[PDB]
Order: sequence, then C-alpha cells, then structure tokens
Amino acid sequence: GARQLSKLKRFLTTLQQYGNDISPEIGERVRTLVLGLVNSTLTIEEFHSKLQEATNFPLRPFVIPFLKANLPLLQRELLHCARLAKQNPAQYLAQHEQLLLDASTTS
Repeated sequence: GARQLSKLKRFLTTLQQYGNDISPEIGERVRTLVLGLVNSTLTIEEFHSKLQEATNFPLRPFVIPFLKANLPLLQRELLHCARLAKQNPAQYLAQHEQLLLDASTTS
C-alpha cells in the first residue's frame, strides 16, 4: 500500500509548486485545501472547487477519481491497521499521513 503513498507525495509537491508558480499565498491556500482533504476535514467536492477558486485555472478533472481510487488502493492495508485500533480508516489515515508528514526528525 506504500506505493500510493509515494505517489501522493509527488502529488503534494505538485500543488505547492503550482500555487507558488503564480505568486501570492495561493500555493499556501491550495496546500491548505490538500491538507484539509487528506486530514479528512474537507468534503471531496469542496476540496476541488476551492482549489480552483484560488487558482482560477481550468484543470485536469482526474483529481476527484484520483483520491477516489486511493481509497480502494490503500484501504486494504490501512483498514487492517484501522481494524486493530477500532477506529474508522478516515481518522486513521488522518493521524498517520500527518505524522509521516512532520519534520521533527533530525536523523
């Protein structure tokens, strides 16, 4: 299931350079929506529409079915995790994708 994860990381690097390519807080704004989405704190339809609100860009429509396909992908692996903890996969992916996101690791 780690494959999707490595591809979604490519994906965040894309949004952020894309908003940044324009100029203002707009890469931060688009990043705020991607965080809202992946943290399970925004609705799918809302994530998409706000993102375009900010970017005023006509955009590739693959993004909705993208994350929609990221459910059937990672869910068997992540749901097994969820099962044990006795929590919904939504909040599990929430707490997991954010700790693998953080930069507190000195290494």
